[PDB]
Amino acid sequence: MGLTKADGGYLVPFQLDPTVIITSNGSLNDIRRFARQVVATGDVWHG
Amino acid sequence: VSSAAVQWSWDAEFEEVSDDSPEFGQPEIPVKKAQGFVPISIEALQDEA
Repeated sequence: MGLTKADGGYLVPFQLDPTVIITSNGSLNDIRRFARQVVATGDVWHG
Repeated sequence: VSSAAVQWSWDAEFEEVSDDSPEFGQPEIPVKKAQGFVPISIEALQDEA
C-alpha cells in the first residue's frame, strides 16, 4: 500500500504553482532613449 | 451442564418403584481467533492524507 495510484496513491493532494514562467529570451534595445520621436497623423512624414 | 427430568409412574399399593436416575451431558465451546494485516510504506504515511 504505497504511492501507486491504484494502491493508495489517489489520496495524495495535487500541488501546483499557478504563476506562469516565461521562457523567451527577449531582446533589450536602447535606440528609443536616444532617437527622436515625432507624432504622425497620416501615413508619411516629410522633412 | 445439561440434564433432563425424572420419570415418575402411577403405581399400585405394595409395588416396587422403577429406577429413574437421570443422565447428563457437557456442552463444550472452543474459542478461536481472527486476523487482518495492512502493510504500508513510510512515504505513504507521511504523504497521503
